Amino acid sequence: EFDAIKIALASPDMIRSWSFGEVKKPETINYRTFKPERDGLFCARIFGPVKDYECLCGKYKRLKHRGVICEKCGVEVTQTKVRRERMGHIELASPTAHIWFLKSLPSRIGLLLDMPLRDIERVLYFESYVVIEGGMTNLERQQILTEEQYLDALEEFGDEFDAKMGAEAIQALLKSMDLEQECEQLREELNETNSETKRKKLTKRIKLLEAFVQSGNKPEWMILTVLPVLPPDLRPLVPLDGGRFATSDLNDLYRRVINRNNRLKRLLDLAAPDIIVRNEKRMLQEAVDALLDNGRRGRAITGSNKRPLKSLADMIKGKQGRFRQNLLGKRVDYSGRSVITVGPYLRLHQCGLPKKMALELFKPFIYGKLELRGLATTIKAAKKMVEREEAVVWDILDEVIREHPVLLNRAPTLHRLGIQAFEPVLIEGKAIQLHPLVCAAYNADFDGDQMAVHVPLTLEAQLEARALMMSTNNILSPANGEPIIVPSQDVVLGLYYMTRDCVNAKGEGMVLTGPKEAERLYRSGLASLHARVKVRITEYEKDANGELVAKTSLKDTTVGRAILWMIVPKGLPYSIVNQALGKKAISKMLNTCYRILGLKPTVIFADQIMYTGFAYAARSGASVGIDDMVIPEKKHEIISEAEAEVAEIQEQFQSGLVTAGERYNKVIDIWAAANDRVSKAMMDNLQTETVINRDGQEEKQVSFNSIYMMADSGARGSAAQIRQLAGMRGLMAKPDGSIIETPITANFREGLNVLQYFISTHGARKGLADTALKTANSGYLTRRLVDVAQDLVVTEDDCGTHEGIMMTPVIEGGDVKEPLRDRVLGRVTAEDVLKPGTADILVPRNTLLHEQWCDLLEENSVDAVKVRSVVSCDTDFGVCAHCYGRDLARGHIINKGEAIGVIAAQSIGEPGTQLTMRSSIQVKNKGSIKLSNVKSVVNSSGKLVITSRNTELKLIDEFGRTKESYKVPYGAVLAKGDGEQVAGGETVANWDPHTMPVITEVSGFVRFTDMIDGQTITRQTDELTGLSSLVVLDSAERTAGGKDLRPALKIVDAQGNDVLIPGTDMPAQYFLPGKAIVQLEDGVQISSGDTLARIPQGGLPRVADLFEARRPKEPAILAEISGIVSFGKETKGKRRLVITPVDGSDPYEEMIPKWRQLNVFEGERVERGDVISDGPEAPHDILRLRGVHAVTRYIVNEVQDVYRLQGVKINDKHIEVIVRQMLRKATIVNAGSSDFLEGEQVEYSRVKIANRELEANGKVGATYSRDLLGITKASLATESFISAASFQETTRVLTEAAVAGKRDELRGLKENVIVGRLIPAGTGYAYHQDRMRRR
Amino acid sequence: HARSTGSYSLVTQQPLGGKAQFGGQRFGEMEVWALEAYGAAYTLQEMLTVKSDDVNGRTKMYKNIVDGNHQMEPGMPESFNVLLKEIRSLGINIELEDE
RNA sequence: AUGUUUUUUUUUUUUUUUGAUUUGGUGAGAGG
DNA sequence: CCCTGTCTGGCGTCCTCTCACCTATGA
DNA sequence: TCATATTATTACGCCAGACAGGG
Ligand SMILES: [Zn+2]
Ligand SMILES: [Zn+2]
Repeated sequence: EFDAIKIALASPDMIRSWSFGEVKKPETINYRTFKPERDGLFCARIFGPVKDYECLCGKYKRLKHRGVICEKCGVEVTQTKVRRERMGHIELASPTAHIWFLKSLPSRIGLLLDMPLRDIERVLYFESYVVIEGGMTNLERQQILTEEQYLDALEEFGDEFDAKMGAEAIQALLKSMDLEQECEQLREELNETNSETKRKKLTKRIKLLEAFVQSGNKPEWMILTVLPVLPPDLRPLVPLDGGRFATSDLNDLYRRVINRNNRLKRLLDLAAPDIIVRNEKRMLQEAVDALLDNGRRGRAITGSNKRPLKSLADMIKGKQGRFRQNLLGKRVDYSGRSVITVGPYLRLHQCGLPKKMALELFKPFIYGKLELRGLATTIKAAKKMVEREEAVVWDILDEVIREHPVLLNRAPTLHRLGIQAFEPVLIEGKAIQLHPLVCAAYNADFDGDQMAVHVPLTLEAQLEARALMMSTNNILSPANGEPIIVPSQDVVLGLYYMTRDCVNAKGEGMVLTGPKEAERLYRSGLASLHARVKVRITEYEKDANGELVAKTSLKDTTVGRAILWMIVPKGLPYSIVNQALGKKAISKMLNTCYRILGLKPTVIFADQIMYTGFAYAARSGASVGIDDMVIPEKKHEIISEAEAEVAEIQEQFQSGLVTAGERYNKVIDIWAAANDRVSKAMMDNLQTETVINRDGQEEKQVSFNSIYMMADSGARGSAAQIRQLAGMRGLMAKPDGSIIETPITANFREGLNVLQYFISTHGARKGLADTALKTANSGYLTRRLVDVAQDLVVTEDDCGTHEGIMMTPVIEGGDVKEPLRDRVLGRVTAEDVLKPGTADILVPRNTLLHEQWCDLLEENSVDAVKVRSVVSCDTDFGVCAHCYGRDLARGHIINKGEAIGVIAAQSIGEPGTQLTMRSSIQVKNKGSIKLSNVKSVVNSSGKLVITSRNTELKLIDEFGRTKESYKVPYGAVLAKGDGEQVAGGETVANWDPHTMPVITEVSGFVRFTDMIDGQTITRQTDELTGLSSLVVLDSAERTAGGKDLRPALKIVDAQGNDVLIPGTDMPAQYFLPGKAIVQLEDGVQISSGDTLARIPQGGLPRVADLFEARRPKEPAILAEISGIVSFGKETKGKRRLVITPVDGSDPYEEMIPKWRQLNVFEGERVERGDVISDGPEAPHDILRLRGVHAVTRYIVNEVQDVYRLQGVKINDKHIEVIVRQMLRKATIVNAGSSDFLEGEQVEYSRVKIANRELEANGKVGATYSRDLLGITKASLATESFISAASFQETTRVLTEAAVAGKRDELRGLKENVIVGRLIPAGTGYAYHQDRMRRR
Repeated sequence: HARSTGSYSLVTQQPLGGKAQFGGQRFGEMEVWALEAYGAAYTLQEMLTVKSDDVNGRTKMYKNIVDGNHQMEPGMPESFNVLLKEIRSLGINIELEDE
């Protein structure tokens, strides 16, 4: 029907072509009758007749002459909705410049006429004059004029002289502004200057000057001359219940503009003096500016009472504009809403739906069914039948329900599992019965929740509800590989009580010929549900190629494990039920069933799990009592020993032996120790309290205490909650953030007294305030993420590359945190992984790594896999099917089409609620040493000291994988060496961080080069020891006579000649920095490893500051080019740093703020990506210095650290694709033979297809540079202005798109959700393939 | 509460809100993102064009349902043409291009 | 065998199809 | 002229339910 | 009833982005 939406400026001829009549009078309506005004705002001739095909006044009351317009009516003759499309125009007496092009920041008329905003407004509000082609006088064109400047000029240049003001003058300036001429000038000005600031100031002005010439937008279209009025139907005038009309705000705005315009026409008729018509035109200017965007000028106008009234731009922008309130989200027919309840008899593809809601939602299907049978005739009869609800429409209703799915939806839908399609089962009742397992997907408890039902009307929508959105199809969460139909709380208690054991019961050690008579012995009353027993089970192992082989054997098991074996499908082994089956075990039971036997046995087995869990939890009778919370007998003596310890510490505090901070630290330490001891006392007293004999002496076992099974099963409860119900509830913290030294020694079974409950209320009010304010940032994070993603659709099958990121296991310094099988599960390898022995093709180079491949990776102990990542995908406008990976909720690769940006954005932002808002190296294991980034030297004693700061100390095992990693500073005492074998727990590293070592490479004698006591260094003989040290001063304390003196130590031989560095001809002089203290004095012979000086010195907003890419306040500074380094100017704002490369060109430098403790010396050579100071590091520096793969590893590690600290499983594909959407823009460095500009920022796919269709020719391409935009700056900088207008500020984006003449080749998800068509991702990707093919 | 078809608002062609007004469910923004997350392109197309806003689409759909033909004739939403007239009522010339 | 053999105003206009059942901002509070 | 406080604008969660209250003037 | 047309409170918290000031 139509391609792209084009936006441009509105010419006065274009506004007269939209229009149907000039709106003169401001008179709205008659108000005492019902008729409007002829001819006012709500006219007849200008727009249309209120009534359909009627002259409002009187003629044509049938259907013959539609169109005639008599003189007595001055009325058109069409439809009732004809006025909604027709718009009027107000002939503004005095020109008024647009507020969107005068105050957009930056203003469109501000950087175009080369005039400051302040000066532009002055003249615009009749407060300053502006010259326009004066003539032969001493005045510029842009230069303004004041009353005094004009008065004198008026008497001076009375002849050829022009100096107007207001929009009129502004219009002229714009009108008489040779665009083309300015281009060359600006272009020549940019090529004839070197000023950095000017360059950017000139490139931003020429960009908007050449863009205006590229389109059909004129400079004189900025000023509004023929103001357009919105259709009445769109500014509706309806009365509320009563006798008055509740009028809209736009009618106030238009009525004021028309009142003022009529006054201004009458004053220009009457020839009023100058100051009267200046105030009149100024009031018209402010009235127009208030109509368009109210409140952007000084304080907004108001009707009733002090609240400002809502203008047109406030009908567009904001949370309640048209995008976010009526075009992205709509209210919807065939929909319903009610309170949910359980109904556990359901199968997990069906839900209960009440009869009253079912007869209301399915009224047209029932009408169609009733008309088909022949029971009635006309439609009315059917509506009377279902209004009466006779006895025959319920069979009609059960025949329209049967195979027709519905979309259930819980009201805060965060990820895609919050809309699932069921089949209805009709309910006597008024509450939606919802299958319990599905509740863990919706985050739906049953404490008063409500859900909405939606009906797929058409046939393609019924098939999408059955084939994509059915609840049997969503059994794996799309964020990872974990099953989302995990059995939640009652059913794991029923299983944990069923499959367990006790050392004596009915039927101990009897033998049973099958699981059927195991259940028969449980039901008849001859054995117990947990009584250990040899049974004969027949497990089917499918060891052949798709053939199930029976093996039958006698397992020593219990009765309950055989009864649960009657429900397990064929292929699973018996050892999946042989254990005790908590919650992690039943989750991996369903996961192994899904990986082996597929989907249909896993659906029917999930239902049979839920049924048998509910049934035996009912048979269990697992209550909770007051006696179940067993108080430790050792608890009171532990509290008295802690009270004796705080008594000892305070008796030392009365005598002043210890400090106050050490007292507070000792009290918090002994109460933490006593808390851990009380928790261990109660945990022994709960986990093994049952001690029952069997045929003789006693024997112990794990307890059948009720609260212990609710904790050990993982149903509801943890260690901390069961700790607070029996042991002491810790040391609660006051809202100051610091802890309180007197704990809450009473649990909940004993009574809390008053003060302890008040401290508890501190600790809990902080948590409720944190959740109720955290949810806003979590939701706004999901919004920013799905609007930066929004476009990215799997659109190929292979990009045809060999690049991809290097997935290693991540190791922080403790034991190996996340194994390689969690990171390289289901992601397609980049090059073929060599087997760790020698040069073998273990896996090929384009294989998906599912579980079988990952097990053959874990057997061979594969180091790290080079795997394909989304950020390395070469596909223009989308992601190919291999560089994404596995489907994650489907076992296979991602299909051609499935929108991965939106599921990724939802999977990152959905756990936003669970996240929070507000010496030396000791080895642990026993293995082999390896060093990386190492340049070292052996000292005199033997410990290998390091001459490199950035050395990584890895502990590699005997197999080949890397198990530990650490960072060792410059100059540390390593107890070990390279390639060595150590023992578990042996200290291998040592240093002093408070004393920066200035250790050497060679030996010799020490001379004090440029070290003079009195100006350079100072004499501070030590007080308490006597062994003095010449203390080196810094460059700020010494005066300007000797500030140029750099103290240093250079090593010589026994004669005095300079001992050179081994490898060069340069001596090894070390320039001493500020605040140093000389350790080894003059004449002392040195060696390696000996110092030459003493140098003394996060949750959810972290996720936001990583995706939005803020800078930290003190970033780590780096080096943009390798080579030698040196210092510069002495403290003029900053302290300089000059880097001269060995082979490369010199002139790069950087002025470091000198408040940082540096890392580099003067004789040190640096590299790109090498640190100069320490602290956090901004991602833009990673991108422009190290590489794209470096910054994607930085973001995925720095945000999986937050998601792992709070314990959420998210696969890394989602963070890699939001990282792709961050660094999608690029900047040009060398324009080459293309049509770009020098420092123009252009999107990367554009410049790559440009120089890839030019490089296929003879011409060599253009060399770009990638840039990393934060997610809101990157979604507002898009080549599709509806995508950047449905999101944040619409004023800025619509003026930028309007003055650029931008066009929206739709080509994404939200443009097609706005404009009302098929999404180009899902089922509609075939439709968009067809439409893109047929052009 | 449930709604098949009844009265709507004035300015927009979408259904009213509430229970005291016999109105339908606001199919909000995150539900649209959840349908984009699946392949529900046709479910979303009737969810924002036929069931909600487009007047010719919904009258043709009601007659198509009661004839026994589950098929939608979509058209363009009315609130987007309301957007075009509110943007166009500024000094902005927003259009709809070639066939 | 036979019937101009008791005439007088005791009076002629339908439904018609063609269209629908009608409620906007502001602020406060609760559920999840 | 390159850092720099300082000022100005622009964000800040979805869905639902109940109730009340709505410009002054004026010969 | 039918045209006439706008004044005497302050008490968010970042976080970019643009601007006059000065070593
Ligand atoms: Zn007429
Ligand atoms: Zn690719």
